[PDB]
Amino acid sequence: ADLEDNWETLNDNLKVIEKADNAAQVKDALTKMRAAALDAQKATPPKLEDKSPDSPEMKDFRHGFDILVGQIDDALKLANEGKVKEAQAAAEQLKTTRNAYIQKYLGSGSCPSDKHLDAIPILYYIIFVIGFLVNIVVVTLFCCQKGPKKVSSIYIFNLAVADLLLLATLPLWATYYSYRYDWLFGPVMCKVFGSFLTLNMFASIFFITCMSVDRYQSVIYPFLSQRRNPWQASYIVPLVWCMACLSSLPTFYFRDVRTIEYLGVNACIMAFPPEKYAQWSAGIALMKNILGFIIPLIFIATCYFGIRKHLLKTNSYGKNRITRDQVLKMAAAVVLAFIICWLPFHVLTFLDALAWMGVINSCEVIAVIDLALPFAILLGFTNSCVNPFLYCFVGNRFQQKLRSVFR
Ligand SMILES: COc1ccc2c(c1OCc1ccccc1)C[C@@H](C(=O)O)N(C(=O)C(c1ccccc1)c1ccccc1)C2
Ligand SMILES: CCCCCCCC/C=C\CCCCCCCC(=O)OC[C@H](O)CO
Ligand SMILES: CCCCCCCC/C=C\CCCCCCCC(=O)OC[C@H](O)CO
Ligand SMILES: CCCCCCCC/C=C\CCCCCCCC(=O)O
Repeated sequence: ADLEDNWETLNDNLKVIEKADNAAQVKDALTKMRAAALDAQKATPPKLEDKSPDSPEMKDFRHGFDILVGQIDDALKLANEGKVKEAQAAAEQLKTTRNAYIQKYLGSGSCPSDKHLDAIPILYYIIFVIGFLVNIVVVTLFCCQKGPKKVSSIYIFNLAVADLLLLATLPLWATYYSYRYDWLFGPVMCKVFGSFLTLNMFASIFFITCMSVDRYQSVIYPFLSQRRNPWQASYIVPLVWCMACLSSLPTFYFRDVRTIEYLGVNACIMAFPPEKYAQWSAGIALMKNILGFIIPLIFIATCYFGIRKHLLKTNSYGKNRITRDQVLKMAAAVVLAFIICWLPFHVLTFLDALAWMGVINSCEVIAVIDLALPFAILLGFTNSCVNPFLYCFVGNRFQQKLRSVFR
């Protein structure tokens, strides 16, 4: 007897019609749908409870269900005439109006691309070249290297390739933003380069974790080169890319171009099943926090504080303090650079999830989330500019200062 419940009754009876053999089954399902549509018509949308009954938005709201009942009656006519297949075809027209509802009222849409800043496209390209240069230096340095590479370098290389490949998609999103969320590259490049981003970004976050584990292993076990298993890197590297691949599978199944009518543009969005669009957006958002921040941060944090106590356990010399503090400074940078770059995006992601769940119905809050999302998304890309400084460039100084305190 609620708007959310009235739409579940409708989309559930839509399925009954699609799998039916006689017109009596269709007639029965359509009868329930007509009652739900009329009842839903008497349900103010929760996100705009403030708006008065006669506001033009509540006029278009109740009107959407008049179009719906009109289609439900046209199908009932065919079903009463024993035209089961004709009625089923008419029910396809209902999914078209149901799609119009979830865009207009369900989610962020009820509160436009006309919040466009010229800065974002400028900033996105700035990070692109800056990141592509520092990361093309990381890989090229390996050519000029003069020493024995530890398994750590394997993670440095894979971290840079992922950073380069995800940074390589920044021009797509800068142009996508400059054209007010109107995808021009085609429907295949939205599903492809949309998942390709999520793929390399999970890989980037998963390899950052491998680095924090390896460095924690380096402090607790000084003889780690011999202590290692030669095959471990041969197993860990494939495993990371596969975990990143599995983590981005939802993007590949759903990421596709869909036409936003009221905006008149072709957007590259997550095309969830409309009958469960809110539940997926909330669920997928929460898996972004867990797999992409919570679980990762549990490793970096544990590895850091595990390094911190070990260094505090060895000695207390006044000079060795300098060598041990520089290691703590370098271990404290990866953990801080990760939360500074990623905590903004994931907080907004969690809040957006609380919106799809119905907790945050404030439009002023949802507007702030939408206005701050492109900047938070940029800090995520920025950690790809900070990774070269955190590992590669300070990689020679890390190994040396452990061999000093382990003399
Ligand atoms: C056609 O668009 C887009 C398709 C797919 C994606 C995005 C996108 O939006 C991009 C966009 C930017 C600017 C303007 C318009 C769009 C952005 C982002 C997201 O969930 O929302 N995303 C990501 O994998 C995340 C992410 C989060 C957790 C763990 C791994 C990856 C991401 C966040 C921040 C920085 C990089 C990656 C895929
Ligand atoms: C933008 C800045 C806002 C800051 C918000 C950060 C959000 C992440 C929260 C915690 C991650 C770190 C976990 C901290 C847990 C402390 C563990 C600890 O203190 O361990 C002591 C050690 O064991 C001695 O014996
Ligand atoms: C290896 C371990 C990996 C762990 C894997 C992480 C996956 C995410 C886990 C839990 C989130 C569950 C979210 C599902 C619930 C979605 C919200 C919902 O259904 O409710 C919507 C709302 O009620 C309508 O108004
Ligand atoms: C970045 C900050 C992250 C905050 C931690 C939140 C972690 C959430 C983890 C699992 C979500 C649990 C289930 C989600 C709510 C149940 C669905 C519902 O209530 O309808």
